[PDB]
Amino acid sequence: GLLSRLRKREPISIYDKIGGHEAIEVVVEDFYVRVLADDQLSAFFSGTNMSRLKGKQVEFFAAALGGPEPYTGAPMKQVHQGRGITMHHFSLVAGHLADALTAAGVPSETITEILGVIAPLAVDVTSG
Ligand code: HEM
Ligand SMILES: [C-]#N
Ligand SMILES: [K+]
Repeated sequence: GLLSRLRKREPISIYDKIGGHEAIEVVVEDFYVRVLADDQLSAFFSGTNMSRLKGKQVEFFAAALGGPEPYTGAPMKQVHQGRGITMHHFSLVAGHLADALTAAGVPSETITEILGVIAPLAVDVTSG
């Protein structure tokens, strides 16, 4: 946990400083409300079991931000390859992430830091 990490003088992860697991869960849920309501992205998830996806994304996002969560899903590149996702789509998604983190009360600078962790992933997500 955060305490035990501080006991070992490690630095505080983004995970810990946005509020940890409960925070990830709040964010991911608002995230998907947003995406699924955007007709520019909606259809990417037409054939998707969202309940499953959401459990997966909570683990992946939590781990990406330094949390102790296991990721039990598939590799990003295998998942996203073939799905015709462009940098345009990726950016729209990142915008919904940023809005969800704003809605939850996370400081702008920290949101920018989080995008700095996620953006690189575009290499694996996008078709290009
Ligand atoms: C870099 C940001 C993103 C991350 C971290 C991410 C992460 C994930 C994860 C963890 C899964 C579940 C993998 C599994 O089932 O084992 C997933 C699947 C999926 N992602 Fe992403 N994703 C990102 C961006 C996007 C974008 C931009 C789109 C489309 C606009 C997208 C569309 C999808 C779809 C349709 C699936 C699941 C297909 C299905 O099984 O129904 N993702 N992604
Ligand atoms: C990908 N959600
Ligand atoms: K695929």
